[PDB]
Amino acid sequence: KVFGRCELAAAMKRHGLDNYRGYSLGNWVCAAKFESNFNTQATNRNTDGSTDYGILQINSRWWCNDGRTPGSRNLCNIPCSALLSSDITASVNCAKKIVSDGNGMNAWVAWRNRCKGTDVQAWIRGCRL
Ligand SMILES: [Cl-]
Repeated sequence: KVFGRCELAAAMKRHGLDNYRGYSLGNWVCAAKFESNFNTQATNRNTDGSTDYGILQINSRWWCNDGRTPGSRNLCNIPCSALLSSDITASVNCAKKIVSDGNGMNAWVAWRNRCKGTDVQAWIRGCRL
């Protein structure tokens, strides 16, 4: 599923991401835009052999099991394919664990490079929330 901007904002808000660990909703929407272009089916392979999955590009090196990343952990205790669902529940629940781990949203390279320090409120502007 390819979400609309406001559609995703509302789904994320419903799932408790607004101001989660101090990160306003606009941060999460911005991250999803540049990580996956709002596409729940996005996948990308990394140099080390791990793969990033879903709307928030969660990495199989640490967070999910895809059966092909030897010596990796599965800290979210889920198969990576669960992160590709049209239902964003699994992605959100895992993102909450990631953002709580000490490094905040800096875990997401696109957030650090393209959202951090910008006017992220612009990403939820006009939305019915
Ligand atoms: Cl933080």
